[PDB]
Amino acid sequence: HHWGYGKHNGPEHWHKDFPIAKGERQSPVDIDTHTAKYDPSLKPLSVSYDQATSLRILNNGHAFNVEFDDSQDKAVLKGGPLDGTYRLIQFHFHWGSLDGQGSEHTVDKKKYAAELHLVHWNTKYGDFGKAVQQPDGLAVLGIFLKVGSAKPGLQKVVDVLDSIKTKGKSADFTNFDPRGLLPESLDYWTYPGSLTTPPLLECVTWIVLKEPISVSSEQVLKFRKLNFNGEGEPEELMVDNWRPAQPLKNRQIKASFK
Ligand SMILES: NS(=O)(=O)c1ccc(NC(=S)Nc2ccc(F)cc2)cc1
Ligand SMILES: [Zn+2]
Repeated sequence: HHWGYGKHNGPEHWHKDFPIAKGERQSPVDIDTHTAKYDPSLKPLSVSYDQATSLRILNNGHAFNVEFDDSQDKAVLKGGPLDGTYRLIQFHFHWGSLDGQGSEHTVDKKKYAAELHLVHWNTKYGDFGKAVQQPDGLAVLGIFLKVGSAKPGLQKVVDVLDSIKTKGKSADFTNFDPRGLLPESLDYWTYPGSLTTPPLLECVTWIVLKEPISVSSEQVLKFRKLNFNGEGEPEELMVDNWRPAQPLKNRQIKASFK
């Protein structure tokens, strides 16, 4: 697999190796805020990150992932649309070459500068690899980023990026608290979807927060200094690593709020 985000290997090409790219529950999607309906059946959302144990940060050639110890129930997501318990495994971002693009989900066609994805797997399936084969295997918490004031809780991530510039580089990243990446409100939209990168598996319950977080121009500029390429290869800046909105088809987006 040589997929990426370029003209020659980007989202318009993915279907050839991954035919589910044209499936019935692909992500991301545009969230039409007028058509999303308030759902009183949604239980309260519970984000329990007090015991989260970060381990490492990795440039995987597509984004960077902050990885967690998921060998026990240390950082979990429950409630909302979810049945049972979902364990945090990693977070990553998608972002643009400029501040007017970068998010995967859109809100009434508005694109944000970036989007954070906190990835969790359903513990009833035992491991991540088994969970991704199930329709209710993952829950991804999506948070929009807009450019304005700096996000203090992001700065530790920004400051380590110089050490993982190129594909395959990693750095120890212990003691990072993901609580510092959340907005105040947990109001959200939810719908059934997919991974937004190959293999595009239709295993995700998406939970997209309504309230963006603010980050500074300086913070996002540092994301844009990363490289898709490996060390000693021609430089290709890691920007515009987002998939565009996909057809909603036979899905409804539910709102947790009135
Ligand atoms: N952008 S996203 O939808 O949140 C997203 C979240 C997670 C992943 N894949 C990961 S962590 N590894 C993986 C490896 C082998 C598989 F067969 C399936 C997934 C991709 C996209
Ligand atoms: Zn993602």
